[PDB]
This record gives sequence, C-alpha cells and structure tokens, in this order.
Amino acid sequence: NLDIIGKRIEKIKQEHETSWHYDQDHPYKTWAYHGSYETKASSMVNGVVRLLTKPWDIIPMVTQMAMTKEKVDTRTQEPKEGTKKLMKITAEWLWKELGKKKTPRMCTREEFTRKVRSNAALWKSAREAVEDSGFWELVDKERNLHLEGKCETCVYNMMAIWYMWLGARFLEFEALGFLNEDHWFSRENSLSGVEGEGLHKLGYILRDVSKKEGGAMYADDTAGWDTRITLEDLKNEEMVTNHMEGEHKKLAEAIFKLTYQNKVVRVQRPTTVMDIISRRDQRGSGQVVTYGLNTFTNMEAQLIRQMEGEGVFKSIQHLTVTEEIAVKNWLVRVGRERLSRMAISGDDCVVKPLDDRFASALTALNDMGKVRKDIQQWEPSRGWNDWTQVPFCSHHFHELIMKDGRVLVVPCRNQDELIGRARISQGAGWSLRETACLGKSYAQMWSLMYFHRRDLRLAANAICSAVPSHWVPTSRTHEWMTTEDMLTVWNRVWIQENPWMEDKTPVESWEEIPYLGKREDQWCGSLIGLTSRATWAKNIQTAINQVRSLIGNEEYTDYMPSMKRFRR
Ligand SMILES: Nc1cccnc1-n1cccc1
Ligand SMILES: Nc1cccnc1-n1cccc1
Ligand SMILES: [Cl-]
Ligand SMILES: [Zn+2]
Ligand SMILES: [Zn+2]
Repeated sequence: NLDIIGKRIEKIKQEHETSWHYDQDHPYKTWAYHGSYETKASSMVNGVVRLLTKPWDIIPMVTQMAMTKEKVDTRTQEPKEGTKKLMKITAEWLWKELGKKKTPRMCTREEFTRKVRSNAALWKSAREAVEDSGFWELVDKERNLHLEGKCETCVYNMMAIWYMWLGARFLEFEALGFLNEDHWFSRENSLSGVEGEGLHKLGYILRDVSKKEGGAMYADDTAGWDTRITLEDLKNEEMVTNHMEGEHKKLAEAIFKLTYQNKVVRVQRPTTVMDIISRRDQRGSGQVVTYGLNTFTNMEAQLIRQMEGEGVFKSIQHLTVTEEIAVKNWLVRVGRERLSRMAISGDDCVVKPLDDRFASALTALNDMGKVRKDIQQWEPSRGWNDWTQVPFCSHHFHELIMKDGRVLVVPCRNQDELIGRARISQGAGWSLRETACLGKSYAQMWSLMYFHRRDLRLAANAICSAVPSHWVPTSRTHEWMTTEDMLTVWNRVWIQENPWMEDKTPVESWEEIPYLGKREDQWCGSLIGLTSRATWAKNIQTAINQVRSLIGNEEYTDYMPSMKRFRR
C-alpha cells in the first residue's frame, strides 16, 4: 500500500501545501481518499454536414445526439480458488501461444516522437515537449526510479479516460507498446483477435466463424468491463513479463506493479477541490494497452466459459489435481481450434461454441466478475441463429450480391447513428476549411463502408461535391483518409486486397456497386419513400451550391452524375 503510492502522494501534497485538507464529507467508499486541494468540453455541430442532410433536422434521434459515478465506485469480490487456478493455467498457456511467433521488445523515443507528430491519441502540446530535452531528463529520472522499484510522477487524471502527463505515457509506451505496434492481437497471431483487421473485414470474419459446426453464436456484453477487472486479472496480465529480459522485463514489471496494480488518481469534485484517491483493482491504463489487455483477459474468460460448457471441470469451488491435467490437455489439444471460434475486440466478443451447453455455463463467468449486461445473473444467454443478425463493434453485417454474382459482406448500423455522429465536431477554433475537411472524411468513410445505404451514398456524393476537390480529409484501418479517387480505393479494398474475393475483375463505375434491398434499407433507418427525402434528393445541387457559396471561389468537382438518377 502506502510505501508504493506515498511518494507520488507526498509530492502532490507540497505543490498545494497551502490548500491541503483531509475533507470529512468525501464521497468515496471503494476508492481510498488521501486529501483535497483548491482548483478550477461539449459536442459542436459540423455545419457543412448539417446543411447537406436537411431531412434529418426534424429527426430527434439525430438532433438529440448533439445536445447535453454508480459503477466506478463499486467493488468486485475475490474469485474462488478453482476460478483463480482456471485463469492462471489459461493465462500462462495464452501468453505462450501469443509469444510463439513474436518477440517482446522496447518501443523507442524515436517511435514515440513519430506517433506524437501523426496526431495519435496519446510545454503546450506533446510536439513541443518531444522536441525539448529537459522532458527527456525528467523521463530519465522517473525511468531510473522505476528501475529502483519506486514512482514519483505516474498519476492518473479522471474525466472513463485516465489522462497522464506525456512522460508517464512514454514509460507505458516504452515497455508495453509492442503489444499494439507488433500486432499481438492480429487475427493471424491470436486467432480470436481482430486488431488491425478493419470494418470491411469484420463481416467476412463473422461469416467464417459461422461455417464451424456448433451451436448458436453468442454475443453477451459485460456490464462495465473496465470496473470488473480484478487484481487476479492484473496478475495474469503481468505474466507477459515472464517472456521478456534485461531492462525491458524490469521496466514492464514496474508499469504493472507501480501504475496498474497500484493507482493514484486526481478527480474534479464540484463541492471545486481535487481528490487524490488510490485503489489497486479495475482497468486504468492508456487506451491502446487497455484495448490489448481487455482483448487478452476476454479471450481467457471466453475459453474458460467454453471449458465449463464442455464439462472440462466440474466446479469452480476447487480444481482437483487431475482436473488441472485435463484443462492443460484441453488447451494443448483443442485450444487453438477454440480460439478460432471467437471474434474478440477488447471487451466485445462473439463465440460459436461446440454446442449450446455454453448458454447456461455461467458459474466461472459470474465468479470472474464478468457479469452479463441486461439479463438476470443465472438466466441462460440468448444466442443468434444467423451471423447476419449478430451485433459486433457497434455494427451488424449484410451479404450483398453484385449484379456480376460476386459476394460483398458489408458493415451496417442504424442510419440515424451514422448521420448524427457525422454532424458533430469535437474541439474549439475550427476554421471553415477544417470543418469542411472533417465533413469530407465522414463522406469518404460512407462511400467506402456504407455505399450500400441509398441516403449515405447520395449525401457522401453531395459533401464531396461541396468541398474543394483537392482539400485533404482531416480528423483531429482508415483507407478513406486520402485524396485518391474513391472508386480506385473502393476497387483496392473490396476486390484487389479482399482475400474472400477470387475474381479480381475491377469495377469501372459506381453504378456496378449494389445497394441493400429497398425494404432492408428502410429497416436499417433509410428515409427512402418520405417526401422530405424526395425533395432533398431532387434539389441536392441547390444544397451543394449553398455550401460552395459559403466556402467561396475554389475548384469543385461534381460527383452527383456518378449516380444513375443524376446521369441525365
Ligand atoms: N501505441 C500506443 C502505445 C501506448 C500508448 N499509446 C499508444 N497510442 C495511442 C494512440 C496511438 C498510439
Ligand atoms: N469501428 C467502429 C466502431 C464504432 C463506430 N464507428 C466505427 N467505424 C465506422 C467506420 C469505421 C469504423
Ligand atoms: Cl437470429
Ligand atoms: Zn512512475
Ligand atoms: Zn443493416
């Protein structure tokens, strides 16, 4: 406890020694409180996307999205010894499989610097600190302190997103960045994972899982996954260090011990004082390490749920000596096959188990604290009989046959959600040019991922017609972030580079690229058939001209005649 976090706490105490006060009216039960001190971000609308989607101005599901804890301050119980054993055996085996064709390695100041230049989500800005050299001296001090087994400045800031100072992020990136930078959770490497795979590949992956013999597809969400990470989970995650050596092992061990398995956080409370609180359990790391370790622990949880359904062990209360031999031998004999029956993206999963015994195999899942969302604790899971109805990564997936017989598996979600998000820009000081270029990024994403939705292909063509042809899409895989012809990009992604497409014959026109059935488009939220939508489509050039007149005398390209109706 206080020996590991005290130094961090002792340092913040002094930088505010003229405000420190052990407040007796503090709202924490499960978080340890240490003291307070005196201290003191809305969704803006994207005017270019909103002027080109007028029919949606009167649709509350779109317009309410731009307007405007219980779970964080809860406690998870210690799993039983059978559960703790199931996890340790499974984790040990999983780090070895993930490590068979990969080498753990430190990420570098050079790599870290390149990422800060490219606007990755990780002195005014980071760019400046990286150029400066005192920062790196500060980094060096902490780094040598971590080699000593002590921490001074690796403190979280709550807002649930856990901002640290850039120096702490580098030390995180140094030891643990390899998980993401070297694609440990790629499908090729982890078999369950989809890291780097892209939204145009997730549907094909779900359809490949569907091809396996077995029961329903299960897609159970965990209620507040990050808050249900136990200290036993953090200790199985720490076992990645068993595969490291030299400095790297030491540095990785310090991240896990000092920043993950012990945490110090500063919270804005309005009553305005800053609460220096600590706790051991729960997920609190950087987003990228959070994504990879969530994937890891989810793959582990789901293999164990699969073991329970298949009768590999009888009870979580305690594993017999022989049951350990059985688990290990299961993992050795069928482990890789069982991983291939899953698609796991952080806390999000789809599992096609051997049979439907999986549906009521709930003792390990509940005892690990991975409690299902929106279903009673002991009520069996409801599975999906058709891969095209399975939810994954906020989407479902359609099978769409081209006029030439080739098969597209395309991503889809309710259209209100897509238009509502396109109409929102985060941050201050956006110029008209920067707002336009963000609208162009949404438009090009729609042309590539959602071309099959009538409204989005028409709105995408309108935004690309309204924004100067050579302006570069911005956002403060992502193939839509380019100035290349979207037809050329479409042909690369869907035909040339698509391993599910045998016939590589290029498409020569947007008109060869199909839509969903008209009824299926309305089911997924299309306005096709409404008078508002008909007036919008008929008069689109008037909307395009409005936005061109606001931006001014620039070079523009008409993309509307790419669609049959506007082709005279
Ligand atoms: N790759 C990585 C590792 C550790 C922390 N942060 C990152 N990151 C976040 C956005 C882009 C890169
Ligand atoms: N992957 C995902 C999840 C939630 C929202 N949007 C996305 N997306 C849309 C296009 C590409 C990615
Ligand atoms: Cl179904
Ligand atoms: Zn530190
Ligand atoms: Zn759909």
